[PDB]
Amino acid sequence: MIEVKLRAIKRLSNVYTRRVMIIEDWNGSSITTGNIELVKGSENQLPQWLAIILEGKKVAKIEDKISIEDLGRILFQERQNMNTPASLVPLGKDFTSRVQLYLETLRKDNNVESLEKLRKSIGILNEIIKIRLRKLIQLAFLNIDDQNLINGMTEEELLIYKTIKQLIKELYGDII
Amino acid sequence: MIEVKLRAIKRLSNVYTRRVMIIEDWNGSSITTGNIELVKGSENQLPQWLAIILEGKKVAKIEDKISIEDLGRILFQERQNMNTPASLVPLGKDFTSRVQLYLETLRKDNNVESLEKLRKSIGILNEIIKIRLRKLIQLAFLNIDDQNLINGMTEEELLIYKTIKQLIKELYGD
Amino acid sequence: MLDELVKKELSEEEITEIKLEEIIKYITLIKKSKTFVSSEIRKEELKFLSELAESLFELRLSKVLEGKVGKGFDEFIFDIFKILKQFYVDLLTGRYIIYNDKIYCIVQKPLIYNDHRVNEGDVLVLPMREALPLIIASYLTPYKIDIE
Amino acid sequence: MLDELVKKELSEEEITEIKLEEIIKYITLIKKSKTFVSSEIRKEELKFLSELAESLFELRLSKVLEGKVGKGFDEFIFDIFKILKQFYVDLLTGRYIIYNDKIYCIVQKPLIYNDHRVNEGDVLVLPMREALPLIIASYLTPYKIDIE
Repeated sequence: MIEVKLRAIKRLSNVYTRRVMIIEDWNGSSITTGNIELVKGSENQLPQWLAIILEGKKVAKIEDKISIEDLGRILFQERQNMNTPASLVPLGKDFTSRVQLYLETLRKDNNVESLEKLRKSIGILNEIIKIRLRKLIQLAFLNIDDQNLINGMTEEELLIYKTIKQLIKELYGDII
Repeated sequence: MIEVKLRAIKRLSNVYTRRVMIIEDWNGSSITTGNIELVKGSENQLPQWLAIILEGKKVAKIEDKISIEDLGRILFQERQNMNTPASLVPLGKDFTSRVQLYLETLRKDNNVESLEKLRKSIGILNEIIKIRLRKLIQLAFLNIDDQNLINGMTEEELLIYKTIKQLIKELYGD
Repeated sequence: MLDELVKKELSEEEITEIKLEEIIKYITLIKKSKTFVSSEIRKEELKFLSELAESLFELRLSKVLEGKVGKGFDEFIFDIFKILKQFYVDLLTGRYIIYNDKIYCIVQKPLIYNDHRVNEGDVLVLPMREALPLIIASYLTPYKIDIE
Repeated sequence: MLDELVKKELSEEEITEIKLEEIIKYITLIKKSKTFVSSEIRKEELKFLSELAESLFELRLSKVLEGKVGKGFDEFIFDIFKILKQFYVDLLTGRYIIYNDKIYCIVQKPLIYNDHRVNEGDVLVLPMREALPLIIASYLTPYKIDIE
C-alpha cells in the first residue's frame, strides 16, 4: 500500500501552489485556474506545473526557490536542539519538490561551481535527513499533540511519521 | 497500511503445526491432513485448527502453550538491554499465534482470576511490544541487515521492519 | 481539482465520502475548458488530472482491500469488487461445479449465448472468463453446491 | 493447498503463477473429501480455508494495485479490475456524457432494458450502477468524448 501512496505524493507535487513574480503581461487560461490575467510587478499564486510553463516562456519567474544558503540555515536550526523531538523546523509540503528543482538546475548548468554546490547541498541534505528522521521516529513514539509539527513536515516525512504510528497501532491491535 | 498481510499471516497460523499428546483414540479425516488415525500415548503433529477441535472434545491435549511466566521472562530479558537495538529476544513465528490463543482462552473462561491475569498479561505485552518496537525501528533506521536478528523477529515484526526500511530507501534514494 | 480529493484521501484512514455532485463539479470544469483553454496547456493538464484520478481510485481501493466501508458516488464500483472476491472464495472452497475450464450457472434473465436463446431457470455450462461478466450483469448466477 | 499458495504469495514480490491445473486439482480434492470428512470437521475447516482463499485474493489484488503484472488462472479477474479503473479515470477526466447519475452508452449486443429491445449501434442512457456491469459483460460501451 506504500507504493500507492508514493505515486499519489509524487503526483500531488505537480499542483503545489507557488508564489511567482510576474515579469511580462500575459492573459491565459487553464482548467485549474480558469481565465486569469497577470500584470507586471504583482506577485500571484499559481500551480507548480503552470508556473514552470510560464517560466520557460519568460512570462514570469518562480520566487520561492530553495538555495544552498537555505539548506545551511535549516541544518543549523536542526542542530540547535538535536535531542528535542518537537524542535523540527517548519519546512512545508513543497520543500522536497523545490529541492529537487534546485538540484536539477545545478545539474543542468554543468559548471564547476554548479557541481560544487551540488555536492555540498547533497552533504547538507544528508545531515538534515539524519537529524529530522531521528526526531521523527522519536516523535512517533512520544504520542504528543502534533498539529503544528505535522504542518511543518514535508509530504514524504509526513508519510513516514503516520506509517510508523499506524504500524505500531496495528501491531498492538493484532496482538492484544 | 499492512492490514492485508497481517490477516494473511494470522490465517496462516491456524494451519501451523502444533505438538499434541493424544489421550483418546480417534480416527477421522480433513482436507488438509487427509485420512488420519490417532492412537493414545503417541505425540503427533496436527494443524492448529484441528488440534483445538480435538482439545475441546477431550481427544487430545496441546502441549506447547505460552504462560504468564514466559511473558514475564521475555519482558525481563528485553529490559536488560533496553537501549541496545540488536538485543531482541528470539521469539519465532508461532509466538504471536500462541499469545493470541492465550488471551482467547482467558477471555473465554470469563472468570474473575482470568480478568486480573488478563490485565497483568496486557501490561506485560504492552511493555514487550513497545521495547521491541523501539529496537526494531532503530534497526530499520540504521539499515543493518543481520541474518541472526531477522530470524529472531516474528512475521509481524519482520513485516514492519522491512516496510520502514523500504520506505526510507525509496523516499531518500529517489 | 482532483488534487483536493486525493489529498484528503491520503490524510484520512477511512474512505472519504465523495458525493456525486463533487464529481460533476470537476467534470463540468473539464468540459467548459475546451472552448477557452489552449491545447498546449490543456493536454499537459489533462495528463496530470488523469494520473490524479488513477491515484484516487488506487487509494480508495486500497482501503477497500483493508476492510474499510466505502460510501460515495463510486460505491457501485466497490460492490463489483466484492463480487469478484466472493466468486474467488466460492471457487477455491469447492462451492462451484467445474467441468474442465467451465462452470455451472443458472440463468436469471433471457440470454443469447452462442446464438441460442435461454430463459430463467435454465442451466448453462460455459467458461469462467465468460461466466463472471454475466454474473456481474445479473444474467447468470453460479450453481452453488449445498454443503452436506 | 491454499496455505501453500498464501505462504508463497507473502514471500514473493511478484504475482505467483498459479496455473489453472493446480486450482482444478485442489477443487477436486475438496469434492473427494466429502466422502471421508465428517460434517463437523468439514464445517470448521470451511471457515479457515475460505479465510485463506480470501487472503489469497487480497494479496494478489494488492500486487495488482502496486503495479505488478498479473498472470495465472485468475487473469480474467484482474482484467475486470482494469476495466473498473479505466472507467474511473475516463469518468473523472470528462470523457463520458453524464446526465445526473445516468451515462450515455452505445449498445454492442442485442439487449433488453426496461422491457424494451435495443440493437447494436443504438444509444442508451441509463444509470452508471446498471451500465458498468453491462460494460464488463460487453453488452455496452460508454459513449466517449475526445477531450484531446
